[PDB]
Amino acid sequence: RPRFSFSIAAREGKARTGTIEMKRGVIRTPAFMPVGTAATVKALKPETVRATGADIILGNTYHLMLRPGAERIAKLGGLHSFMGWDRPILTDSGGYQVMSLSLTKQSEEGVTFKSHSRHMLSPERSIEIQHLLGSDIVMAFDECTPYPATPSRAASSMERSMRWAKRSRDAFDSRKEQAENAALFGIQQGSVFENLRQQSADALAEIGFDGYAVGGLAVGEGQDEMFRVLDFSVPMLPDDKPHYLMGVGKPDDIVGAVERGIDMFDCVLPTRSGRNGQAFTWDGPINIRNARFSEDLKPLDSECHCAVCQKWSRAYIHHLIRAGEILGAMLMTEHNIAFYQQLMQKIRDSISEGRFSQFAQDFRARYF
Amino acid sequence: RPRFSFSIAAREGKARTGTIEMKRGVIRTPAFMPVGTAATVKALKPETVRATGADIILGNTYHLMLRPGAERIAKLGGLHSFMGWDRPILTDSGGYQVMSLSLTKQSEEGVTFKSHSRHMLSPERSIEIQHLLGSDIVMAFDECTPYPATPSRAASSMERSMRWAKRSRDAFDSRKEQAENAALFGIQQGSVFENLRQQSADALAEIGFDGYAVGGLAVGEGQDEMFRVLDFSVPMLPDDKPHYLMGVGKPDDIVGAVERGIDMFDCVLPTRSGRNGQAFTWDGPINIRNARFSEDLKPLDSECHCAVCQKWSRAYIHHLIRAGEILGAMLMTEHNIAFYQQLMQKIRDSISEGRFSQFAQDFRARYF
Ligand SMILES: CNc1nc2cc3nc(NC)[nH]c3cc2c(=O)[nH]1
Ligand SMILES: CNc1nc2cc3nc(NC)[nH]c3cc2c(=O)[nH]1
Ligand SMILES: [Zn+2]
Ligand SMILES: [Zn+2]
Repeated sequence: RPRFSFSIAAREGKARTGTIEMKRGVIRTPAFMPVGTAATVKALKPETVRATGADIILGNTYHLMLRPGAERIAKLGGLHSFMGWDRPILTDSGGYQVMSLSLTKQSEEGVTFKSHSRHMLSPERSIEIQHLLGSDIVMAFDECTPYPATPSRAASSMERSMRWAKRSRDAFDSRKEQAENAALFGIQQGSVFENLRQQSADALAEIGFDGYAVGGLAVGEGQDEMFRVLDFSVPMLPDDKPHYLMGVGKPDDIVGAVERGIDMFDCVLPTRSGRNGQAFTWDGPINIRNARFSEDLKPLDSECHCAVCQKWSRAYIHHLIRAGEILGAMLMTEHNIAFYQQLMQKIRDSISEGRFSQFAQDFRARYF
Repeated sequence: RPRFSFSIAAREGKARTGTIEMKRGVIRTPAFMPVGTAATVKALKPETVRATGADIILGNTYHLMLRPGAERIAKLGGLHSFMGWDRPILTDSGGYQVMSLSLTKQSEEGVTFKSHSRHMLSPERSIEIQHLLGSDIVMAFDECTPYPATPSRAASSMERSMRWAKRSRDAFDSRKEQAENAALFGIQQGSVFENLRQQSADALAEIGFDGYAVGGLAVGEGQDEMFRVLDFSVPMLPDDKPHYLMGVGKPDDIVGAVERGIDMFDCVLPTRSGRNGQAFTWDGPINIRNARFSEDLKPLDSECHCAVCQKWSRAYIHHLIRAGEILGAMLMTEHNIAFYQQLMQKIRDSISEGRFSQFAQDFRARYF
């Protein structure tokens, strides 16, 4: 395969469906990326992740650089080898988790922080850590602007991000092995302000990336406002490259985002809430800990093709979660990631068949 | 298959190898039974348990009767259906865990206790709970005599156990469906005293069971003393029925026990210590959390055929366990149960080939 090729096979409105071809495999778009925090998609073997239909996973740079360490993973052969996932891996650039999870000192150079011991991240180190991990899709080092932000603060933050975007580009390009085998995505910032989003889009396009993220959303603004910002922001991005909305989201968030032009998603919601007892169903989420499932012999979801729904009942999984059993986390997680992959498959198919608008409407009437 | 048929195919000294045929499957002996505490072998899907080579698992009556409940499991179709294990299940009779895990009041009728809310166990209720769970091999309700015990106390306790053994027999036999489809094992008691062991053996034989456990060991007496007691105790049991040593044990315990006539084993050591970071290897156990494995690319064990050793390194599993990741528990557990099944396979094969004595010696020189 090529280093990177994005092809759009079909369109409906702003929605697109297609493929990203990369050396380690093909990514069907719109894609959902299960999250591998610390070199594991929690409670799943990689074969199980693959079995659910995932084409690519995300790795968190912040966690990895702290434990087990990027240089160590490099010494051991790279993240793919280490965790046993041989398909593409997208790595985040680390700043978002630094600011939300670590003491910190921000500067034009980057950020120094204390592990939750003293560490540094900058455009150059971020890009080098992603290289050491052997990431397929490298994210530019950015600043996710807190919400709400005043226009002045949003602008200052966005401008720094665009300076860091150029630095990220140059660091990536300076490393031949990385530039020849990996892709680099830029991240748009600008909070909820259309002109700042535009300036950011322009800056990123002039630098040039393999793909473009819409950064700075799903940070407390709510779905209405996130959709409003996507409405004007995604058309600013190059049409012929993938559009990634990081940290999103609930099933309806994903559907609405695809309607507005997004091709890629990641979120911990299916894994984390699965361990928390929340199961996604076509009729909306259920909390399996609830007493009403204690004798319910139906599967988590009536239609789901996953192995969990083929084999075990709500009543059993209720018991496991109640009991704090590891197999409960395993089964809930497998189902929820399978459910997300089936959602993405239905989106892809409906776009390919020009019935996505109808799918979105049907999905919503039943889910709610 | 028959309800119950034990065949001995080969003998070496006191060791035997053969098969137990039951309606839900064949059990290769000497057998190791992974423990399913609360309707799950911790951190493993039942298919994974089967993949390691297990033919039968144990279920804990105490835990099940408390959560989710025996009657509830019965309503839902039985333990096999509930947890997704379609092969034989041996259920313990519950007293051992009552006395070690629950406030309690002991009487000739049985034991009342408070869940760790008020519950009762007796020969009759124990046998009924095992029926409700749909157990294949039912254990008589006994009293595991604490160690050390004076001869008087050992005798009093053993005598009660033998009265309870008769009550267990009669309760089992009174339930046609149970008597036609399940087997009943009696448990020998008597602490470390040869004459009490003999009286117990005699009592159990006169009642008549499908199999005989050596109860009251692995309760603090140490291997030397456990082997000494097995030396005289196992020959007292009927030769033509299975001999079960419950709660044993370490690999060397198992080897030594087979040398003395034991055909069946259960223990939490491979599962619990696996989650604790202890991995069994042919060169002895290792603690994977130790820093010396942080960059060790070898599998947990050099020879092990399990899927974990085919695919992941010590260094990765070290990281997972260090990080408290669920996949670490999963992988450690799968390896350790596979290791135990491979140990049992080597024992069976060596007995069948009349080289067990040599295997035991070789095993020991390398393991220690
Ligand atoms: C690593 N860079 C980076 N990560 C993010 C993670 C997010 N996660 C959410 N909601 C869960 N919004 C996010 C925005 C960004 C963002 O703008 N940039
Ligand atoms: C359920 N009846 C019953 N359980 C037991 C469990 C044991 N577990 C150990 N060591 C870990 N010894 C045991 C003895 C008995 C025993 O004599 N009887
Ligand atoms: Zn499912
Ligand atoms: Zn192994």
